[PDB]
Order: sequence, then structure tokens, then C-alpha cells
Amino acid sequence: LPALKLALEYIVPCMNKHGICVVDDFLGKETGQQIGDEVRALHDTGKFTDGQLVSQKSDSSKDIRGDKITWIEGKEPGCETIGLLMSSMDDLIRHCNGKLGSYKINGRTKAMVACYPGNGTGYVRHVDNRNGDGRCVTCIYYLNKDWDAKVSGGILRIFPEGKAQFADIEPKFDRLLFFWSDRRNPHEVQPAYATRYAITVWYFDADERARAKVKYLKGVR
Ligand SMILES: O=C(O)CNC(=O)c1nc(Cl)c2ccccc2c1O
Ligand SMILES: [Mn+2]
Repeated sequence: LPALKLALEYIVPCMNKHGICVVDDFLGKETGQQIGDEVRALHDTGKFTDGQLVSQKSDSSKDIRGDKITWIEGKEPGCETIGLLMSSMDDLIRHCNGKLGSYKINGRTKAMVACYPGNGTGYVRHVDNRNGDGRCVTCIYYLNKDWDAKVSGGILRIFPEGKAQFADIEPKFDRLLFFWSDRRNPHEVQPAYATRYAITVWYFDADERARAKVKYLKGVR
């Protein structure tokens, strides 16, 4: 399905109406599986961090750690299908530009690959960009085949501002998610009891990022 058709007929209207947009079967099984293989290779060769310190015990041997991460630019050896994913995300956003609210996206982060190791850890309720750091859209790609939250947990729960309900999103294989990064979409990852992988990039709004430089000071003489 052409990126422009997905953007104009689905991403743009859904984002402007709901601020949370799900696309299933984004790249297809072959490509999705190759991305999965690259992420697992990164994990198995020790490229992830040890995990977020969740419970700090008097005995450090009993510390509980949670989500592990690694930052991926997309050109590294063994990460080229991740890079292809990133380029595909960028193509979509490019075909949306000037139509995602009044934002003008002119950049993004590297990819943050996250692994919840399956030990009952999740991620506390938070806002991605709470203080105007420039990020306007969060984009997440999930890689977990036959994920069933009833058995493995790991639901992403979003609490859209001003609505007495939440939106639960299963981290399903080959699913792509967009949502506004700011305080409109507080969200959490519920405890995961199986290995759970996701790939995140954040897109920058030009004006917000330009003035973020001012309040987050870069020096000349
Ligand atoms: O994985 C998901 O479905 C949702 N994940 C997150 O919202 C999420 N957000 C942030 Cl800001 C971080 C930040 C650091 C590490 C992992 C994160 C994470 O999984
Ligand atoms: Mn988040």
C-alpha cells in the first residue's frame, strides 16, 4: 500500500481527529521478521543496557531492572532493516507534512529500541514531551509475533486528555502506532510477562524545537 495513500486516507484524518493512530501489517511478514531478527541479534550480542533500575534493594544482587534500550541510527552493521523501517516511517511523515495539525516536522531522533525482558516490569504513566522539548509525534513499531495480552500483559494504555476512557494497544507484530507526544497523551506500559520489543522514533516540530534551544542552554566567542 503506497505511503501517500496511507497518509492521506488514514494517518492524517485519524491523527487530527483522535491523536492516536494504529496501522496493522505495516511492512509485511518477511520484512517484519527480518527486523525482529536484527533486534534479537542486538539483544543477544549485548548491545542493550541492563535495564531501568526499578527496585533498589539493600542487597544489589536482588536489584530489579526493567526496560532495556539501545539507540540505533539505522546504518550500523546488522541494523539495515531497522534503517529501512526508519526510512519508511520518514516517508509516511513526509507525506503528512503540513497536514498534522499546524505542525511542520523537520527532524527526528535516532531510533530507541526497547526490550521489556518479561519479568513483570512495565513503564510508569508518563508524558513523552511534557516541557516543550520539540517532539510532537511519537512513532512506535512493534515486533512481537502472536502477542496475546491476556497471557503476556504488556499492553500500552493511553489516557487521552479529557476523555473518561483509555485506549489499550496490543504490541502486535508489524503494528505501527502514531500519537501526539505532548500532555494530550499520558500513557503507560502495563507489566510484561514475555519478552516485548518495540522501536520508537520521535518527530520534531520546527518551531518548538527552534525555541527549545533558548530555554535549554551552543556558545560562541
Ligand atoms: O513500548 C510501548 O508501547 C510504549 N513505551 C513507552 O511509552 C516508552 N516511553 C518512554 Cl519515554 C521510554 C523511555 C525510555 C525507555 C523506554 C520508554 C518506553 O518504552
Ligand atoms: Mn512513552
